[PDB]
Amino acid sequence: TFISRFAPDQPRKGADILVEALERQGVETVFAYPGGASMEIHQALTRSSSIRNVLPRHEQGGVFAAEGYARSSGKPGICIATSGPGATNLVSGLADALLDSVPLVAITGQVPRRMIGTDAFQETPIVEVTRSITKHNYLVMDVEDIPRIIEEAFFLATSGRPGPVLVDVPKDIQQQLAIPNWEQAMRLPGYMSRMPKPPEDSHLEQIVRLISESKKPVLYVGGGCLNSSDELGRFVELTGIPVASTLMGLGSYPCDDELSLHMLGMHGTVYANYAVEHSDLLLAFGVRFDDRVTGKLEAFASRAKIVHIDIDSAEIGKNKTPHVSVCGDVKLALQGMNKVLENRAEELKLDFGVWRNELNVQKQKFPLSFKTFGEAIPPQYAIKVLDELTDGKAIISTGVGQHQMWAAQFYNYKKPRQWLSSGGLGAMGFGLPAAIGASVANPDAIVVDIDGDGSFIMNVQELATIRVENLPVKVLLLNNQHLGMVMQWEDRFYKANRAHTFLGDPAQEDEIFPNMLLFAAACGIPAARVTKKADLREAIQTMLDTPGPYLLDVICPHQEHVLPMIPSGGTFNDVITEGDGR
Amino acid sequence: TFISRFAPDQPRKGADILVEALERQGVETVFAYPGGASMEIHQALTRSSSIRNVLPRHEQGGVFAAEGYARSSGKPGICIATSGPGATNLVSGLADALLDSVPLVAITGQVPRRMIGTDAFQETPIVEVTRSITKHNYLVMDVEDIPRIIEEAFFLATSGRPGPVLVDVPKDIQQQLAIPNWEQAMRLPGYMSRMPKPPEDSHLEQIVRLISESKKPVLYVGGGCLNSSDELGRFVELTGIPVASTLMGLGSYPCDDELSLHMLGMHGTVYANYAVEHSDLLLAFGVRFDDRVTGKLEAFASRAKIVHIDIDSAEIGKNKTPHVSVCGDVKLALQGMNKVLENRAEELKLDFGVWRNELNVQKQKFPLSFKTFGEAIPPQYAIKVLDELTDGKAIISTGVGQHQMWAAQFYNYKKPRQWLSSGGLGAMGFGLPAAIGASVANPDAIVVDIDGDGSFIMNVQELATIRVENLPVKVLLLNNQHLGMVMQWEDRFYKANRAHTFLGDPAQEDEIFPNMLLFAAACGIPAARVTKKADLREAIQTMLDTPGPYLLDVICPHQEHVLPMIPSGGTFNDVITEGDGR
Amino acid sequence: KLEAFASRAKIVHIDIDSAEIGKNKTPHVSVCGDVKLALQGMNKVLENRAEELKLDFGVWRNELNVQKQKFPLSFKTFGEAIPPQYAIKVLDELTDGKAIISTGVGQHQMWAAQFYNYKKPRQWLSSGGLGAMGFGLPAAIGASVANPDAIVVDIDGDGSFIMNVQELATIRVENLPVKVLLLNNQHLGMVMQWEDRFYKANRAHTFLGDPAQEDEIFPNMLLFAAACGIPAARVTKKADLREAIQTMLDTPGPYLLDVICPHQEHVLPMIPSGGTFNDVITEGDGR
Ligand SMILES: Cc1cc2nc3c(=O)[nH]c(=O)nc-3n(C[C@H](O)[C@H](O)[C@H](O)COP(=O)(O)OP(=O)(O)OC[C@H]3O[C@@H](n4cnc5c(N)ncnc54)[C@H](O)[C@@H]3O)c2cc1C
Ligand SMILES: Cc1cc2nc3c(=O)[nH]c(=O)nc-3n(C[C@H](O)[C@H](O)[C@H](O)COP(=O)(O)OP(=O)(O)OC[C@H]3O[C@@H](n4cnc5c(N)ncnc54)[C@H](O)[C@@H]3O)c2cc1C
Ligand SMILES: Cc1ncc(C[n+]2c([C@@](C)(O)OO)sc(CCOP(=O)(O)OP(=O)(O)O)c2C)c(N)n1
Ligand SMILES: Cc1ncc(C[n+]2c([C@@](C)(O)OO)sc(CCOP(=O)(O)OP(=O)(O)O)c2C)c(N)n1
Ligand SMILES: Cc1ncc(C[n+]2c([C@@](C)(O)OO)sc(CCOP(=O)(O)OP(=O)(O)O)c2C)c(N)n1
Ligand SMILES: COc1cc(C)nc(NC(=O)NS(=O)(=O)c2ccccc2OCCCF)n1
Ligand SMILES: COc1cc(C)nc(NC(=O)NS(=O)(=O)c2ccccc2OCCCF)n1
Ligand SMILES: [Mg+2]
Ligand SMILES: [Mg+2]
Ligand SMILES: [Mg+2]
Repeated sequence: TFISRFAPDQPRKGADILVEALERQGVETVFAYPGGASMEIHQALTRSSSIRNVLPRHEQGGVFAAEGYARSSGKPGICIATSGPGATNLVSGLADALLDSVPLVAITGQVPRRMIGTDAFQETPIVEVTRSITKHNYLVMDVEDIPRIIEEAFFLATSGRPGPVLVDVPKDIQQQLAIPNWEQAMRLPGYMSRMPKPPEDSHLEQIVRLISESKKPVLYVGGGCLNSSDELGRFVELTGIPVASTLMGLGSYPCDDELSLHMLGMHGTVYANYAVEHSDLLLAFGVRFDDRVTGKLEAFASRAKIVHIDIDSAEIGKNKTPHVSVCGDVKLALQGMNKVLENRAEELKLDFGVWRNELNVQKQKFPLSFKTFGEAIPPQYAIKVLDELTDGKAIISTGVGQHQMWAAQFYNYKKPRQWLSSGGLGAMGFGLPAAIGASVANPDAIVVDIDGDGSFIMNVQELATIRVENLPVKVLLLNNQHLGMVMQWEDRFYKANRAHTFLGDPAQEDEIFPNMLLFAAACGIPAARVTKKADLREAIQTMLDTPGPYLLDVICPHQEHVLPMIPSGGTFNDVITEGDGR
Repeated sequence: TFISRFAPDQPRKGADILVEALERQGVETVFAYPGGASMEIHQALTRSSSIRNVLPRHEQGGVFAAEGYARSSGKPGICIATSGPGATNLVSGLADALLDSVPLVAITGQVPRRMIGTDAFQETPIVEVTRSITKHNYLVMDVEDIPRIIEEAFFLATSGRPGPVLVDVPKDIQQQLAIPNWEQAMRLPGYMSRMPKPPEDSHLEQIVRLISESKKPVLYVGGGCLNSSDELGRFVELTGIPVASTLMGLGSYPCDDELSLHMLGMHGTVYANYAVEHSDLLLAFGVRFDDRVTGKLEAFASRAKIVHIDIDSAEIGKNKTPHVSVCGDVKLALQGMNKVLENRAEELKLDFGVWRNELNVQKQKFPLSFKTFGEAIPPQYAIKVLDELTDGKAIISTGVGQHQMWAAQFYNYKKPRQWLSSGGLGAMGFGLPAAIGASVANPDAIVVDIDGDGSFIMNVQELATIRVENLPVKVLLLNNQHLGMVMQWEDRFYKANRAHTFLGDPAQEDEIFPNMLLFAAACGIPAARVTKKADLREAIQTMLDTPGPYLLDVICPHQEHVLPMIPSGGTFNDVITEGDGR
Repeated sequence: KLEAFASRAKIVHIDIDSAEIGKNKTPHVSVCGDVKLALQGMNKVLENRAEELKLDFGVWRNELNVQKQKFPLSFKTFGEAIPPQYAIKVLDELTDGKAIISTGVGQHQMWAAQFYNYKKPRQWLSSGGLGAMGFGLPAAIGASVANPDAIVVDIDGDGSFIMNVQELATIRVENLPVKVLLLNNQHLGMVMQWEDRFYKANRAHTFLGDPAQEDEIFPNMLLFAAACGIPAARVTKKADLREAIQTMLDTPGPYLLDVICPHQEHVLPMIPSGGTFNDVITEGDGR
């Protein structure tokens, strides 16, 4: 039972109604950078004893932090920005959150209402700009709507298919006095009317049926199962079906597990893509048949009965047509199928050990492999050591590129919400701020940003934030002086012709440039470099043992190539398994 | 007569047609950060001998660089980005360019056409997102349209009221072979049909008439006169009317000149706002009656016959209703009025010396003034010294906040395109990248980014770009450890209650944090700090004399307040002239 | 052509919508506000400074009254055929210029503009910007309900009239005294006129009658009126016109008068689209 800081009949500013609306939602943390159009909100925040502001150094930093907070916790992330350039600096964060179905509530100051449309100081039509890159947005036109709109935005951000919701609040509404009414009903008739119902046993039994009739089943698991870790585990033991996961699903099913095919898709393991190529039953739980995963669709699971369980009806049959479909919460579907399974255990007598054996042969012929050249540090090996020394218990955020694939391939996520990575938009500069949010959400966790030198520098300014907020963020910076992923494609398809993919200084072409250690020094963050594979393990141990934030600059030969690789739009028969830039 | 690198009958990739389309436009410089959806364009660029790519470290860096290039030269600035997060990182740049009427051509890679709408890898509907923050945009749907669309985008970006135009190019169009047709006509019937005609002498004579009938005339000059420096100078000598300028007009009329009222508006000089308050004839040339400038509109030039000459009919009578109006190029209007004036010189016998005297009394009672406390460096003084030691010849870019007002107030711009500053959006992080573009456009100029510590850090990563491109950018970093402008408003209107406006480290509350010198060191840029006013002049001299880029960290007491200040929406009678945060 | 329009005038534009000011022609002076106030203010100044001004434009007014005399609006009368212009003029005469006039769109609309003398505003109800056919009959229905004691006449054309002919049911049932002066030429006349001037009188679907019985008035608008119990009559001879219209006016309740007219008439004068004054057509028709 909530206790306000205002008399139930005492008028207060709209800014204060808005902060209390946040408190009544359970918010403890927001990422807010102040500006003229949001100064009132920032004053109202200083008056809240229960909400902490982490002030970033760039609003993109702020929104990416709110994403990290969300992805690492299952709570919504909250960023606040001023109008104009404040608001426009959130846009990559919003698009990112929408594509990965991450729950986010973005609040932006706006010019006073009478000023809207007039090309006023620091005005941009942010509700127009973001309409196609948010799940929903709002322009508050009256202080009386603040309670109801905040409640609707949280409800839309976190229910159904989660995603970002943006609320534009004009400065004059922030200043208007009023007495909030917290009993207002929500105005979401259609949306609520279309929320999926719990699954019918009609559909659930038909699936358990198809399982027993099948000889080569594969689970195809994605971001939609991140709240189903236990149900999915139970489901796997009652059926012993092997588990392939998407980039977003990592850690739903434990990475180090005998039944685990690891990740599928363009950079999936040879065995996981094999399982799908030759399966007869494909259990697509919480996935969206993305082109990174399917390649040529006609070729994808070309001879499988496809069971698609998704909470968003628009996803069902959108790229691949399922045989069976179930529009609902995969967590419920698993709970129902698990009852049927355990009960009808005997009549079913489920044993796929013979299919599991065909795959463990591929798993043995074609494991993920890396070369070690001289004393040069292999990035794959560095991640593997980080896994070893953290006992697979760290929260890992990443940038985008080769280092991201390696952090996917060579770290064993045990639980969901350990892996924080931009999958759909693929936004560089995500790693450092996302670690900031994950740390604040998980103050006792090991938090490591496995970053690349291009991605890392894009939001390097957030090192100030880490230092000032005294967050124990570790940065494992895999440094190859290149935009490596674009470099790799230059190698395969453009005859290694380099078009602006080198990040160092051509004049001193053999010096590590820039010197990330000095970036850390500028913000008072202990840091070290390491070049010889011999020194790697003690280097990483040092990073882990040194209390507080820490940057480790890990130098790596740039000619590495993420493998395997099915070229864009290809089939399994096109999978590249060998080669690099040498 | 252009020479292609391809036979006139030889098919080439769409990417190559696009680069040649740029060459045929005169482009020599582009700011492009490569990604998957634009790799083809980057390969095509490496094949051009006449186009240089400055690779930034963040696409916001790239677009702000293209703005700097444009604003410092009068040529269009060209940035290129990949799809998805590349494109969304341009958005603040586009909005900025649109609000300041800066000519810009932004090219973004897009997913292949067949993929559009499918939530494909790194897809965002950028044409939707940017429609309201660009002058116009395009989604190329066929390689045959590349010549015509590039020609239309440059023509729209640079003609009329200049602004940003964005061209989205799907990856498959970049790869398609074709034979360009460079003779295609442009499809802009309506736009071309509505281009203003040259001014009629009917309207021009009526204005010169109103001048002779008037006793207290004021010129009100803005960004629209940046190509009219000579005509406007001539016009001022034939009439001796005093000249007030907006933030965007600085340097149209020379800052150090007896007839110069300097800048008007919310932080305008007391005398310039006085001239307007009490004028009877207001010559509004190339301005848009912005709220920063007018305050309460009914009070603005409340007793003046208002003559508004603007090239955009939508601006005329949009906030203040003119008596006379002229929709056309102010440069022509000046050339016409100058003929009438010089001819009818005798019959007119124009002498405003008595009004000019009333103003030179205000100019003497209420000049811009700053205090000097002990040995603490006053920011105003540092800018004045920079002016002295550069002889008013530097190109000055800035961030946003107090330091921006000071760079406006205490530097004497002699010509237009010396002052590069975000006026309408007011986007922090603009200064460093804008200096990068201005330097590349003006390789023999002194280029100085007068920046604040909040703004500077937002795009600190572009120091890598400065170093690698061996650009002689000087950074005069005015450091007060605060978001000073929001701090100032906290002081006046919120009882100095600080809500997240302190940028240093609360734990070591008296150390300069971060240490910008180490940011410079990381990128191999010579740097120094300075704290004592005694050392300032030799410090700045050093920065200027040291070849190549250079950062000077100038420490400043934070309690300074930009003055004078007419509070938002006020009248002249409300002008604050005294006070700070002490 | 805008460049040609008032090419040598100081233009004063008083409009209540700022978006209209300088949108197609650039004024010298502008005033964004209610023209009613602007007139009240200028009228005070005028009456006060009457003497110092000594305003006399009689010499310009004379230059124009010469044009007004050389080039008045004119129509031919062929035999006993009813000229539409004349029928409207008679309606004006017999109503004393006091009727509320709604119209359809086309030639008949221009004639109702040219040959009726509106004395006050809100007497003339006509679709000007969209130019929507079928507007006349329903618009008269609304005007009648708003002005139950007024003479209400829908000066309509046979194409426009039929488009919303169903509203005759409404007139009858609501017992509205709507009079219909239907100028009938069996053609989409305005498109016909343009066919004549610019397409060599080649007819593309502008004939509204029955090609099989090519000389019978088709349809028979009198029966449309009969279906809804509205008294109606036709008239073909100019001799019978004045008594016909008088009958329509004197018969209480709604009434339809079908006025047959030679179709070769042309609304004049005409400045062709996008032209200047120097291009004004003043003579000619479809004969
Ligand atoms: C450089 C790079 C390379 C990449 N290559 C690969 C690759 O080789 N393999 C790969 O897998 N990815 C790859 N991607 C990532 C990729 O583009 C997509 O982000 C990923 O494939 C999609 O993950 P997903 O299918 O799990 O769907 P998500 O984006 O995780 O969406 C979850 C789905 O589940 C649904 N859902 C959500 N909640 C529930 C619920 N409670 N119940 C039921 N359904 C729910 C949503 O409606 C949606 O359909 C790569 C990314 C990058 C940057
Ligand atoms: C912190 C801060 C404080 C500020 N305070 C002030 C202040 O005190 N004073 C101030 O002046 N600004 C101030 N501003 C800047 C402000 O918000 C606007 O950017 C500025 O007032 C508008 O400049 P402008 O009127 O010249 O119009 P611009 O944005 O420069 O537009 C130019 C105008 O001229 C027209 N035009 C362009 N080319 C031509 C041509 N060839 N012929 C004719 N017309 C043409 C365009 O159609 C447009 O109407 C401040 C900004 C910030 C960030
Ligand atoms: C904001 C932004 N701009 C450009 C991008 C386009 N991409 C990529 C891709 C995969 O999306 O292909 O397009 S990955 C990549 C290069 C990675 O830089 P690194 O981290 O230092 O090196 P690493 O060795 O790969 O680990 C670029 C330039 C992007 N996604 N985001
Ligand atoms: C991307 C962005 N985010 C927030 C902004 C809102 N504003 C400002 C304003 C004037 O627009 O009022 O809103 S100015 C300002 C603080 C200036 O930081 P400094 O340069 O280090 O210090 P200085 O001492 O003022 O020189 C902020 C936070 C902005 N415009 N852009
Ligand atoms: C819904 C609709 N459809 C077609 C139209 C296009 N126009 C016209 C115009 C002037 O807009 O030129 O386009 S006028 C006209 C023909 C008039 O038919 P009439 O009333 O019986 O004959 P009258 O002898 O001209 O009085 C047509 C077909 C229109 N405006 N509205
Ligand atoms: C230098 O200018 C500053 C600086 C600071 C710190 N704050 C303010 N505040 C206001 O201008 N408030 S405003 O009156 O409501 C207003 C009036 C008109 C258009 C937009 C408005 O608000 C949004 C503007 C940014 F806030 N202005
Ligand atoms: C890791 O994935 C990478 C990495 C790199 C460097 N490049 C590519 N290129 C393609 O995917 N080209 S694509 O086939 O036309 C394509 C297919 C589907 C959706 C979008 C597509 O393009 C835009 C994607 C980004 F480019 N993919
Ligand atoms: Mg790298
Ligand atoms: Mg500062
Ligand atoms: Mg007709």
